[PDB]
Amino acid sequence: YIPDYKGMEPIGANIEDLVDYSKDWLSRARNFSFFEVKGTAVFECFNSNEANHCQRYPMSRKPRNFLLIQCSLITSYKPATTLSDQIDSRRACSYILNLIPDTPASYLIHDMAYRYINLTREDMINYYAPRIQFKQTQNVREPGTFKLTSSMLRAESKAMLDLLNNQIESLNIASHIVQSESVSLITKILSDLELNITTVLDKFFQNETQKYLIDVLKKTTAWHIGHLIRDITESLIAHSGLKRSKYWSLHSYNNGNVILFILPSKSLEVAGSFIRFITVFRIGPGLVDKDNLDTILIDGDSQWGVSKVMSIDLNRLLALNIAFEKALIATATWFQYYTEDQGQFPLQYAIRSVFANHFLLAICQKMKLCAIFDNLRYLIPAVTSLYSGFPSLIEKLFERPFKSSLEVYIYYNIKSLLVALAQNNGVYPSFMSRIVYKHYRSLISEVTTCFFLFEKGLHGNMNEEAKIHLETVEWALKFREKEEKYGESLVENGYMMWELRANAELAEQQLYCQDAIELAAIELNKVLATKSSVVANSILSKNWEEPYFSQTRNISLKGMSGQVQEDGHLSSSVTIIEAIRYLSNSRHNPSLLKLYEETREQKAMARIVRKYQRTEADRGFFITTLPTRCRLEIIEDYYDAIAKNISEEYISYGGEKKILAIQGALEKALRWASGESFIELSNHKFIRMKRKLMYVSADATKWSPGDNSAKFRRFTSMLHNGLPNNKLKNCVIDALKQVYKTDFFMSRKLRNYIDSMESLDPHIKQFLDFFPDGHHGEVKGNWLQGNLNKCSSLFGVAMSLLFKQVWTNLFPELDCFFEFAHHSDDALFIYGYLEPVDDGTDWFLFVSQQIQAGHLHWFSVNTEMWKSMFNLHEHILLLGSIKISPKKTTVSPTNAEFLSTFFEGCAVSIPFVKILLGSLSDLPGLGYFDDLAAAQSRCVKALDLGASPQVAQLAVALCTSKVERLYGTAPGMVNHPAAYLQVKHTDTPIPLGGNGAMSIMELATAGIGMSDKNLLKRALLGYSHKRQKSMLYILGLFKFLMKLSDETFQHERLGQFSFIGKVQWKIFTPKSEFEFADMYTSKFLELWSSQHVTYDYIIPKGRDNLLIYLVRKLNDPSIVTAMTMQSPLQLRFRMQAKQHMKVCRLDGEWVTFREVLAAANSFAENYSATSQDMDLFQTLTWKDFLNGIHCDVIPTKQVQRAKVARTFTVRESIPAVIGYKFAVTVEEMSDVLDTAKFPDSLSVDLKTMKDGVYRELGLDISLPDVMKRIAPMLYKSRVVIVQGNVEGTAEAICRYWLKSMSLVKTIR
RNA sequence: AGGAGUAUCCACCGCAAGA
RNA sequence: UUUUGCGGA
RNA sequence: AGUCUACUACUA
RNA sequence: AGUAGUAGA
RNA sequence: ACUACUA
Ligand SMILES: [Mg+2]
Repeated sequence: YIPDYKGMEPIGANIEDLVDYSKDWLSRARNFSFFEVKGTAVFECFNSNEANHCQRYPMSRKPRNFLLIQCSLITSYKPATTLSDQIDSRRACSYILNLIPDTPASYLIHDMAYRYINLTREDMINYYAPRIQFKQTQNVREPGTFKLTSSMLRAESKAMLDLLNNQIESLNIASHIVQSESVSLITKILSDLELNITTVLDKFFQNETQKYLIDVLKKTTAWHIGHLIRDITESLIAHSGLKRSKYWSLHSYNNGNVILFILPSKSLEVAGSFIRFITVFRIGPGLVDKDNLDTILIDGDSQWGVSKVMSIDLNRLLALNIAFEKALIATATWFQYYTEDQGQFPLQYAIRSVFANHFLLAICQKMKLCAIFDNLRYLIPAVTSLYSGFPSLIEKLFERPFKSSLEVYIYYNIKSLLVALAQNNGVYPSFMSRIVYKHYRSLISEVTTCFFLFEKGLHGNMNEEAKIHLETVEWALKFREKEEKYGESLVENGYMMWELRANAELAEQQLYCQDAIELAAIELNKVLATKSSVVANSILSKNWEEPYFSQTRNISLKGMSGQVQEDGHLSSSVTIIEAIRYLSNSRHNPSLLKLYEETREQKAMARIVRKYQRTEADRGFFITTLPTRCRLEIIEDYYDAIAKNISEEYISYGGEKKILAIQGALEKALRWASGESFIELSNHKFIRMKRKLMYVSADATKWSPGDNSAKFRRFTSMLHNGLPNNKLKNCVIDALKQVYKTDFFMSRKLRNYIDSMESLDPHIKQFLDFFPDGHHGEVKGNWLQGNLNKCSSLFGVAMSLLFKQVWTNLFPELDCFFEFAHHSDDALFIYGYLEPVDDGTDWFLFVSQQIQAGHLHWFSVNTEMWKSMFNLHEHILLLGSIKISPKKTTVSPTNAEFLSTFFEGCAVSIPFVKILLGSLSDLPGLGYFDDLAAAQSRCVKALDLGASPQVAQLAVALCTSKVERLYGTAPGMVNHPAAYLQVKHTDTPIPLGGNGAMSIMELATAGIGMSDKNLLKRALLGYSHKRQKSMLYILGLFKFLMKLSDETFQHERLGQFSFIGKVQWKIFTPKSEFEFADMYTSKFLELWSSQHVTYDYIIPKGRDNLLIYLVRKLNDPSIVTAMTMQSPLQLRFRMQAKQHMKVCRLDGEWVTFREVLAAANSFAENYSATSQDMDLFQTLTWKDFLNGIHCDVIPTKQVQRAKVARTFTVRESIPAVIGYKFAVTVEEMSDVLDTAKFPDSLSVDLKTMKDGVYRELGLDISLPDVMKRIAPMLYKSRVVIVQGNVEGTAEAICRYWLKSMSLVKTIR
């Protein structure tokens, strides 16, 4: 039953009125929103901003720090070993007890070194001892720490403690003294970092990346200093645990030259913590800025630079731990981009310099530098394009205090690069090296690489927790000023065309023209009414009568907001928690429409929370309560069903199929430009006009904040759908009316922050005055970011189509190709303008005749008519309250940017660096296989977006190395299988500490799971043809794995579970600490799950069962883990605990991975072939193409061309038929028919499961336990960036990858 | 002494004894 | 308010 | 630490 | 289907 | 929660 709500009634809008208004608008002269990019213009902007910047911030004489960890290296760095640490620590204490301290941060260092050196032999055993092999000492109370009482500190040493436990300024960048001294300092640091310290791919990578990047880089001090900072950060991470951070610690590296004195500090496990330490080092080539050193002690002409007490956040500490890995990935990406750009291998100097710059950026994890880089990814598109908002973007570049010599150096390099880029409008000077590029894609990829070298969240704890609110507040106030000025009815119901003509200031953001909105809906209807039947089928497909809280979105773990608490703030709860609350407080499971009926009068409460980004300004997103979610879900379902049917709307596309859609749009764009347009004169003369394209990489200034939800109300009421009634349309209009006003709550952090201030600044006072109650405030028309993405995107497409119709009406003589692609706010406008093919004596005469006849709008179309189209569009969109951004919107004849992917003509390029640098993120500590599979599969995505197979293989190697280093499993560590097993590392099953198929092409095409099967087959052949001991040992290892699994295939093919082998780690998952977890006793959940086995695969559609199902979900250990607010260190500690601690299940007891490996070795030594286990192996046994392929290296330089995106069908409802298999009850049957897309043929797809399993594994899935095991394997098309010549089939992509194994060489 | 900043923030919590 | 000793984050 | 759009792994 | 990771708006 | 042969 769809309710009867108010339906808005047509205004009778006529395109004639809008085309007449557009004629009047284009008749006059319009100031272009953008400025032409000229070298003189950019240089003058830089000079004027330099002159003005001296007054912005108080002058700074002393530059602040830029290096989080300072250290120097003169000899090759051997990475730390426990023996080397203790030898180097003793040597370093002997070194630095000779020096004479002067500063308190030198006396503390000397007094901690003297304490450490006075630790007994027993102290040195527990020191550097694993936690399981550690004892209390009364001087070494933790594995890597030692006590240091104040009783053991000099008078000045305790003064350093007093400073720690007891006014923004900018360097004068206008002066040449600072721009010389700061650049000279970094040029000395970078040059020191550049100093040299005294499968098919495995071969190709060895000759290409290793000989030309990882080897060239291997000798530099940047490489060894990166290893030294890995070991420093490993010590700091080891010191940041809850119990180890209370005490001090001394560690040393590079034969005692580098010493790390980790002071007591708050454990990084808890938030708002910093790992305070002092690093002392002999002054030499490296990350040293002697102006920012605490001391430089002298002894025998030797300089010992004592660094300041550097407090480092957990995010920054983990950044510095992967600083070498991030720098190496960035340099490999730059290396590949250089190879594609110039066709030549980068020179040694260029690679060393770019690695030094990348490593300095990875070390200097500063939000100031991160912000400047964030502005440079906007500045480079601005100063490269034809017209852009480069003056305003450069103004943004100077709205920052340059407080450190790196920011001054980075700014100076930015200024030089931007001025040089504006000279040409190919050639593209590099930001990190001297070599100039040829493709803008390489430069933009380079600067995005620099930007992504800064980890997300490098912002202030509360400085940027407040800044998210102000951006929302002002537009919630600008709306109020707009409402007061225009009457609160013009703003909400919308102004008419005659009002706009009378005022002409109404064409402003947050104000929408009613006639324009209706006409945009009409132009969208011109497409919709063609497929009205499909539109109606799509709308009624959505979950309108299907129950709420049965869709995964309404029961997910994503946070939502509850109600206003007694404190007055908005309660921060989980989506599932609110689902369970409403289900408990209701006697039935409501549908979407019924829940909207019951929850339409509540207000759309909301709360904003920071999405921890790397942007200069953190973009916090809103969290909506349950009624707001149901309103927005009604609107988004309606406008996703409607939007899926039109092609110029892109948020409705699927993932990377948006890239294919925009690629096809651009292909048709240059297809139209491939021609000469003809204008028909009264004499019938055909003026020939050269068709040209202008790509506007449009960005919307404050799309969600500063818009009007009300524009959609007249949109929905006029957007036609094939539905007979207007019942659903009226419901959607009502929902849009209910999302007009929002209760914007500021976070508890911000409220306590403001409530902990002695005085309130005037701008803070203005910000707080927005909320009338201390916490709540009113937001009008500003639909929260991302909540109406579908609806707003479709509205933008409609307004662009309306402008297209208006332009067609205005100039029917000119055939102009028009292609708009709105995703949500990012948009790409291709405007086809007919430039006069000659000097234009005819064209100018024709335009003059048109103007004289009465078409005054033709003044606009003579010179550069694309400007006229963009102006008219920027206006039409403004009539729909859409402001194309003056800055971050760039027009260009050739280059375009959409969805953070850069197009050049027919070519596309997505920067895969983000995937590669993001592949070094946290891991699931499930186990060694789960962690190795996650690490190795994160780079396959990059291989798809453009990554070179080597650069992806190198990333896989780095990820695998990190994962091993957290799990032993490294050669010469503790859990290395080769120590206890009798096979090589490559010939070891992944569960038993195996690297597996490290090759990316196997992981890209086959999968990680197939490495165990690929091993089994590789064993089976060895035990089927040669009958050697190695493959028999491998089979014994696999059989031991199955013995651990305790699953039984019994008679060949006729058993209980399907297995390949696994190991069971001691996963400690606590009990749920949430409100709706004790409602039903866990025993009741046990009986309920054992009876209703169908619901393990389909969400129940009845409130009575759904309550029990959701209570069970709250008690799921994985779900409990996902909602306990853990930290990335406790995760790292948990992975590392699987090195020495009793974390593995062997037999019936918990043993270490050492003992599991030993038991596996014993079993595989004693294993004997039963001729039935071989039958099991045959069943358990895309890789055919990979093992049967070969390539020939032609002596010719590899050619590079346009890159496109193509689909990839690697493998040929899946989770609901199993529910029908166990469907025993009437309610379960109803739920399984509701969940199934086509319930009629359920058994038809069940018989395929019976036949498919019997064909492959020969198992009787009719048994309950058997079917549950085959479900995970039953459940298991991507989109890749290839070259233009490559075909869109599965094998062609692999052929291209094989051809791309080399980088400067050719492969046939 | 750091991190963050033309938004006041983080940089350790409790206990018992002694000065 | 400093320290010492004991625990927790 | 949200909404969509996905991709990749891993788990019943 | 659930989690983890990543990317885009 | 570490310190291996560290891609
Ligand atoms: Mg854009």
